[PDB]
Amino acid sequence: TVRKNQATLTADEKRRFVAAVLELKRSGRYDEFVRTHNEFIMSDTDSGERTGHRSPSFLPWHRRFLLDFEQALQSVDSSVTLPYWDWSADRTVRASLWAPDFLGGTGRSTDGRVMDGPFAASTGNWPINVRVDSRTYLRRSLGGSVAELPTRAEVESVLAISAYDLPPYNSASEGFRNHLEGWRGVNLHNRVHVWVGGQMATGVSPNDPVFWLHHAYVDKLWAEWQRRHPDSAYVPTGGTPDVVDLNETMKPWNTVRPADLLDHTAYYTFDAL
Amino acid sequence: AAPESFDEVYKGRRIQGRPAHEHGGGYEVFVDGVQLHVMRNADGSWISVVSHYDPVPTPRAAARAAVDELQGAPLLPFP
Ligand SMILES: [Cu+]
Ligand SMILES: [Cu+]
Ligand SMILES: [Cu+]
Repeated sequence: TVRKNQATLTADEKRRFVAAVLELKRSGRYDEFVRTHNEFIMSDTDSGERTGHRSPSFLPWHRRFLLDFEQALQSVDSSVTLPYWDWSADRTVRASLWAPDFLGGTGRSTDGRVMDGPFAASTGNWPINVRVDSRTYLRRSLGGSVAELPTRAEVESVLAISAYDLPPYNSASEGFRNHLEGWRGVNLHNRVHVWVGGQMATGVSPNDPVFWLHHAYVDKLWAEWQRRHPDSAYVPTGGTPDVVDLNETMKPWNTVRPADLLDHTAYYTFDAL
Repeated sequence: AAPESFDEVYKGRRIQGRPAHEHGGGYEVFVDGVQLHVMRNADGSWISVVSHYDPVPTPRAAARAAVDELQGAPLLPFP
């Protein structure tokens, strides 16, 4: 129930994490997470209903999605928790994240195919099934489509924004949520997707297990923001068309509200916050 | 007020756009005759399902970005 920085995992932790992810893939459960995510990324729109993305609920929706995934991992190996990837610190292809004992590295230049680590197509253990094209292998181009990951300075500038979110509660908004998501400003979360490349740059981005570590760190930064701004909280707080208000339930679960997800400590803590 | 239609061969592939599981979709894009999911952001930029975190100014730019992403691969029809 402690989420740790990936860079600190022990050998046994890396091994049990990899094995639990590979077993969810084998059993077919993994791909339904990919499919769920792609349906929301394709349906959430700036002028209409928006729940998982480009909206205030981006943060509690991904918090609950990651909890669903972590619980599924724990059903395979109850010792496993989601690690997080602090991409402001671990910002090169030589980060141990990308070593063959963890997520494997970048893809080759010819077709972007990942050639090492447990998720390489050659293993036979990571078919890409839920996809938008004929390619069935994990792809990445670390640092190919954008030169640099966000820096700590840039992260700090976003953490300093006091308002959680602002009308019109979409990709055009000012405030914390949209600057963290990245549609405005220096760009944190979106730019990391673009920096990894391959399936992480697409609507079927959970095909890459780094998805979970990226979102675990985005989730950490929300928790950091709450600490800096104890007088700020989720908005909107009632009656907003197309947007999940604080006490409204969210799809697909329908049984949980942003209000139920504001305090992460009800589900996990961090190694250091 | 939708962008104009277009039709060209980009890096050997035919890309088309026209004004018209997912959303509304007031504009359609195709790569070699397969529909590509695209979306318009509030600021007027566009993205597609194969480049969803990387806004480009126009639907033709999104189609070209998809051809770049696909590296020759056929597109599968969306949902
Ligand atoms: Cu997402
Ligand atoms: Cu979309
Ligand atoms: Cu994301």
